[PDB]
Amino acid sequence: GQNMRVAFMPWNGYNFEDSILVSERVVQEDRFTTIHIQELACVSRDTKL
Amino acid sequence: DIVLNPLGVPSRMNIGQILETHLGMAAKGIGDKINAMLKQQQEVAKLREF
Amino acid sequence: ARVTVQDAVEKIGNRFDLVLVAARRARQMQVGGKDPLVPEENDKTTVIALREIEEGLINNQILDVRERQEQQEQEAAEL
Amino acid sequence: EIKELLKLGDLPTSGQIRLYDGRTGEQFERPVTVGYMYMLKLNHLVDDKMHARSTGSYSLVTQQPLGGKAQFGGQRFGEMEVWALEAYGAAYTLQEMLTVKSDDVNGRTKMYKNIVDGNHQMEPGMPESFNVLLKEIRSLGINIELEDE
Amino acid sequence: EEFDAIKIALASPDMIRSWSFGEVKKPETINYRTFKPERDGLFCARIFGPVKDYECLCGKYKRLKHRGVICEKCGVEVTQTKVRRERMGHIELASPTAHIWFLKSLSRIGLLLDMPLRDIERVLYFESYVVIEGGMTNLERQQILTEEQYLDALEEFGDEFDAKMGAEAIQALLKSMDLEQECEQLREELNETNSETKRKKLTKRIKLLEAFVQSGNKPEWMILTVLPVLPPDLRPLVPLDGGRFATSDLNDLYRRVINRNNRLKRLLDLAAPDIIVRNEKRMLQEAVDALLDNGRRGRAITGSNKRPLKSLADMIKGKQGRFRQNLLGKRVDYSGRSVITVGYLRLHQCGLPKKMALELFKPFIYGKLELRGLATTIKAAKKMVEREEAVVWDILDEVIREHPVLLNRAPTLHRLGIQAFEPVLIEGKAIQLHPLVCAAYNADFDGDQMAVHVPLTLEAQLEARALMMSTNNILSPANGEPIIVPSQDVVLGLYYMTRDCVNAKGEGMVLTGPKEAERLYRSGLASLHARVKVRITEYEKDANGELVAKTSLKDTTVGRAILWMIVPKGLPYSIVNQALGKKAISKMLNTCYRILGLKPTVIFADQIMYTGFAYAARSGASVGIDDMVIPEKKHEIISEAEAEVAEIQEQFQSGLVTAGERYNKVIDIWAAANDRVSKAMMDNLQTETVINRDGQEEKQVSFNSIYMMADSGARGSAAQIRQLAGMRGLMAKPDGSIIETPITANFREGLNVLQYFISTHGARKGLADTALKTANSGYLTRRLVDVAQDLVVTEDDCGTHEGIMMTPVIEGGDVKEPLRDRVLGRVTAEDVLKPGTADILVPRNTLLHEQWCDLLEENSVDAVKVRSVVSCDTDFGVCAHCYGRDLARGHIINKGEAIGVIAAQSIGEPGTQLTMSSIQVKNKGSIKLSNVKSVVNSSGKLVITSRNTELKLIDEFGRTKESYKVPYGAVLAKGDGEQVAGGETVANWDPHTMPVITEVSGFVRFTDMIDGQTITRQTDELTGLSSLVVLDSAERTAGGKDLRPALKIVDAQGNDVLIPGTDMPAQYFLPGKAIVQLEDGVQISSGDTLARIPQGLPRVADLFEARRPKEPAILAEISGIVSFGKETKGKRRLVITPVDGSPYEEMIPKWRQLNVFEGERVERGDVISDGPEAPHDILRLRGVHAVTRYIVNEVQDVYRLQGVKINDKHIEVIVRQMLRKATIVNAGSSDFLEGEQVEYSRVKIANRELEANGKVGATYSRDLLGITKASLATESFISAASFQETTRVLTEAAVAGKRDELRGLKENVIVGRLIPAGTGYAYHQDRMRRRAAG
Repeated sequence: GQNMRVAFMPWNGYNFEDSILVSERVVQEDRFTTIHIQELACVSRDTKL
Repeated sequence: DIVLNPLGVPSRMNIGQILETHLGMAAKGIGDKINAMLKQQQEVAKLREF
Repeated sequence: ARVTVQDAVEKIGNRFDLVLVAARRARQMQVGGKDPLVPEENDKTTVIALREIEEGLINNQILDVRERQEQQEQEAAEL
Repeated sequence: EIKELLKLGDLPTSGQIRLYDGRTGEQFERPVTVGYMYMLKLNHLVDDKMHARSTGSYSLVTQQPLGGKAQFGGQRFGEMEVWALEAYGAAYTLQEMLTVKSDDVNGRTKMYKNIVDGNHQMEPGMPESFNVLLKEIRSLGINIELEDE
Repeated sequence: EEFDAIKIALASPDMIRSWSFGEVKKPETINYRTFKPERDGLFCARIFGPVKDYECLCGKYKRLKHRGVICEKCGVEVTQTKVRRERMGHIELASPTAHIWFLKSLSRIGLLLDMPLRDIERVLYFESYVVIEGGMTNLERQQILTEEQYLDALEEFGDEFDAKMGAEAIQALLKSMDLEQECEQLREELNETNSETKRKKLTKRIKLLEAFVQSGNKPEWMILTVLPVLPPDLRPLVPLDGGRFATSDLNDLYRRVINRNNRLKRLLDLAAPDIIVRNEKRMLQEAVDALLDNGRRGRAITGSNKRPLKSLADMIKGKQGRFRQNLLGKRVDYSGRSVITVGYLRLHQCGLPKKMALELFKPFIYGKLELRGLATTIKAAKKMVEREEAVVWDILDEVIREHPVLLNRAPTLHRLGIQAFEPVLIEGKAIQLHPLVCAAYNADFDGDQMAVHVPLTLEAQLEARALMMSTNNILSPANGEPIIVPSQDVVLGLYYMTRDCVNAKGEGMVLTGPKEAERLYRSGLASLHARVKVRITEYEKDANGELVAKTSLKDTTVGRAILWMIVPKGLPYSIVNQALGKKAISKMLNTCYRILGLKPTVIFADQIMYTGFAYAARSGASVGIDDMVIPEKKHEIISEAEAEVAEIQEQFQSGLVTAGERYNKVIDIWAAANDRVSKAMMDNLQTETVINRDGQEEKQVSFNSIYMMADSGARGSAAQIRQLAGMRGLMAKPDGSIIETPITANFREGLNVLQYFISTHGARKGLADTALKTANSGYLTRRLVDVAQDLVVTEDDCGTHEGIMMTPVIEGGDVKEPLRDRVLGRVTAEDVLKPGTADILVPRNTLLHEQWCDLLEENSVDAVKVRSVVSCDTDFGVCAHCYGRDLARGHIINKGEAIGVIAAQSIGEPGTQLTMSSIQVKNKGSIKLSNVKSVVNSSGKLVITSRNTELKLIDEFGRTKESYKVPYGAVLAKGDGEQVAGGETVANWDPHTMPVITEVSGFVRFTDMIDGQTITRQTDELTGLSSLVVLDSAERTAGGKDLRPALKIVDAQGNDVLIPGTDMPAQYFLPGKAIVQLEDGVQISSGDTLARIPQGLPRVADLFEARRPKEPAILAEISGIVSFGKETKGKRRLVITPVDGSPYEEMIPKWRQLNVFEGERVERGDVISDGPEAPHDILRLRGVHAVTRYIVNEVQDVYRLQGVKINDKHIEVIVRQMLRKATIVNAGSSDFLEGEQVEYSRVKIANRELEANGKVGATYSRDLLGITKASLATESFISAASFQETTRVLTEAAVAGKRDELRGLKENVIVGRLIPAGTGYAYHQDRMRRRAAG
């Protein structure tokens, strides 16, 4: 994964029950951006019609 | 950039993360000194000593 | 009114009876186009009845009078 | 060793530092432990879990909505939450969970049409998951009827 | 369309033919080249209907030109394809075949025929003949016959007798037999011989024939001749996309039965030998059996995948059956799922993702879009929804509002698992939830998913707002304790604000209001924790609901003064002048609701959440490594603890000490070290703050972050900080024994490799049960809700007579549940009066709210009679006054609501959490004894000689404070009624020696004591003072075992000494292990002895199962003198001789200690044998009140041990349904001793004790049944059909021809009708008025 500055303190209840608060910086720096590759299939059969 | 709830530390009995956090700050402090002296280029030998 | 129904229960005396009277009113209030007797102030169909119960304008025995007089005068209209 | 490294790093030996708030810019009453920790991103993505079905696939033998997000099926309302509903006492909600939501061929179409016409009128009927049970029991050679009036 | 009931019976073959629209004779199903079904096949369109809507097979008639004509070219009626789901066909068999349900299940075909089950199978397999009719006297009806033995009958008689082979022989036997003759014959002869071992068998036969009497059900329909086939749409063979097919296994079974049925037809015209026709008929019988049930009678017939084929009986049986997976649990429409996340939101608000709302409310958007006129047609509506124009969001913001949406979290343990929430659109991806309701949902933001459900109809949108809204649910249904308590972060901020330090800032200043304290804190001029003087004006309602103000100056800190602008002008200021821990906040929220109301409480709770979050952020709390302090004495304590290990080890290697003593000593020293470390660790964590202010030095409370997080109760407890800092206790290996080597290190110092390997056992064992025992909890809750089906309130006050006793729980230890808590929510039974006589607070019916609770608390009352649910006399339900007030609402319960399911979830929710010589007085009080048999010992003190007496501690008020059981034959140091201070050993008795102390005094001579036949000559080797030894039956001579050795008390003349005041003899009989202490010739005094006789979750779950204990306690059913008859024949006998009545004798094990003797008297329902009490015997001997008191006192132990508080009314409601059966002992309207319902007994005596009859009815006996068995024992056949033993329930109901009145809750769930509870109850009153008025 990635490593970054980590604090330990409640923040207005946004980390109330195991919740995790992040920055706009990590999104801007694309630290946790990932790539997912899907595939699709178009079956073409010979129907009696 | 990331704030974690501290209440989940004692009750969950996971204190290795605190040591990991302190050691991470130590390593990043080393890095912040290293790049600081790298941007100034005091001496290669001085870097080799530090 | 809109957050709580605490004061609506005492006007009827039972929690379960709010729905069976408020929905009964709202049926005609929605499909029959009957004019509500309470200010609407940008509210839905299922909440103005509750706000009216919070005032207590209607009650189980007096829903069956304004509707029955209607068919009563229809009887004279028909014959 | 951590203390020696922090001394080498020109950092407080305690390991926590004083911070200012991003909103009002004041020092907090107590120093806050701040450092670096290896974060990870798990495979449980939020969009892989978000699903919603207003009216989609329907089962073959039971005529109920299908299951699974990939199949665009609806959520399963088990008997566990049925007990919660009947404990509350909201019978109309529970009735619509079993009649106009899943197993009324001639009921849910009307439920759609009248709400399209802005009429929240309930017109329930016999669940389709009970005709199957009656037919199966009758196929067992076990006569079963409904004693009407 | 509307019906009244559901009728279940057996299908006559004529009625099966009536249902059928054709006879299937061709086993083939569809063509292969074309894909149309064949004529008279398994999907024959003539029999079942067209494959496509309004289309015939060829095309002669179509397009609705011809409405319902039948195409003459093919024979197919034209109609909708829905008819294919309705139409059924039939299979015409050549040889009649036997149904498998009424043959293998238990017998229903064997009981009717009174034939052995094995012989029925032998006859079925074409192996043993049966004599249908014996024309001669040599043979007999229903005789087993072998082939060789049958040849003799053929050569002897031939046509005179009638004996053949096969299932049709059984059918002919059923045809020939007559049940009226059995009715008139068996009943008369049954009364002649009342053999109890066969009494139930004859009763069962009588019940079966009687049930056949009115069922109109001829048992000749037992043997199936025509078999119905399932509609093809329900056994579907559907083409797949890849040109493939797949079909239900039922189609394979139908093909299999048809294939051999037609073969059997072909074997008749071909004149097959009987040997092969038998084989074919066996093939057919096996095939039809497998069709009905695959793995029941023979090997489970599989397919090409060697997996057993699922028969149609399997389609309705078990968790995979329809009753559970398609009727009770259903997939739902207009619903979705997403992850959950924390919210700033208000308590009635929920964070919806803006993307899911348009999908869920899509029909609503379509409906309101045409009203807006923006889309002429629905197609354009859908098109612009797909484009997601800006207009749709403009419409959306009004569709969502004033429209609550249900939230769901799997699993739904209790009622609060589903709550309504007014949606709030969030431009995000996840669902935002209010933090304060997470505890009720048991949801943590660690990836948990929530289920969203939008209500459609007007009532549902109304029911959710009126009853399901989160603002309504503040108290738990289980108990009136609040459920919106702040969990972890709000309490931390509140604790930090409500803290005091003596050197912080701005100390001692006087201020004239809380508002200007807030500006001092915000400006930073004064610290948050600073003892100051503030002017506070609070409000009270001493008037008739009118608030009154009072202004005063209080000495407080700034943090608490800030809170006063948050309280809703209705609380004393002293409620916030503390540290305000978690329990303080809980009681604060309770107080706000109990004094002010609900809306003020909701607003206050929201503002507390906001303030707690804001000030927790303002403070800042972290977890520093320096915060985990380590005691300096850790190594010293470890060294001084292992020092004794060497001493223990050297003692063991010396041999003077044993291994068990070694283990005990080392574990004791390790426990002591653990306590020493725990104390030394907490010393440096609670008062570690050594700070001085205008002085020398002072010690205050700690400011360590861990110390606040533990003291405030936010997360963890002090029992965990020990593992943080001290050694982590001692771990036990999974066998049960605990390792003597403890984990001396903690997490801060790190652990050892061997230490970690030791500790992992506790981790695995702790989590393994959670991964396993939750299934047990789920099954228990499922069983509980079944017996809680029709438990709905029907009346307000049934006006029943007196009910249950009430008392505190002082037994055993101190007071745990006082009367202050156990009666809150009760209605009295009798006019309870204060200790001041003729002063009554109740007219036999009041609601015991807090005011009456305080009124009785101020008095010295200790016993109150309340109207219990068991005591309720309401039929088919309970009345409100017999239950008490609601717990979620606090008011008296109104009619309509259901209580059984509420209680079942109340007790079933915490189930997953609860998996695992001398008497000294403590306080000054009187020494009272209840039912004491007084006798004076040799030293002038008081001694006891009764087991049924218990010590009582009475204070100056009069109520019993403490109680301790004293056994029979103990020695006391003080008398009765002594007001002595605490710390006195009042009772002394040997833990093993059980004396036979004699109440009377006088000379003692050895009587009825002959040496060599019953006793042995033994003398002590040190003292010499000894006497003859009486051993048990297993050690004494059998010659003298006929008579029990009796030592009567004599005088100088030699006469029996009787009881003073009664003419009955007073002599003692010596059981085994009775060695006489004194010699012969010497005497004993009063109070002296003759001889010395030396001596989890399933735990609560098995009570509802009525599990018999392995070592039950035997009691007496009548009073009088107890005796013993037959000796040592399997088990001893116990003769009972009352004053007038009867030789009640039973098997009693002499191997277990007894309480009374031959010469002693015992009353009915008293402990004569020891061991755990059997609830069945408690019911049989003592009343239902005793057993329900036992159960409520028993099950409460586990929940008290786990700190879970449940209102006691949530147990006997189940117990009230456990006590539903009733066995009759009299007659007049029913059978001799058949089991009936208690309600049926009550209604049967509602016309014989009334004016309708003088006296003909019968008296009953209350019966108790297990939680599983009592669920089946209902007048409803469909309620139990959906829980367990579906095949058995169906086959039992079918032969009885039962009908269901649709009274239960799940009965209307299955049929889809309204649920007779609450709103459904008020709807059902109309239906009850309908059938009554014709």
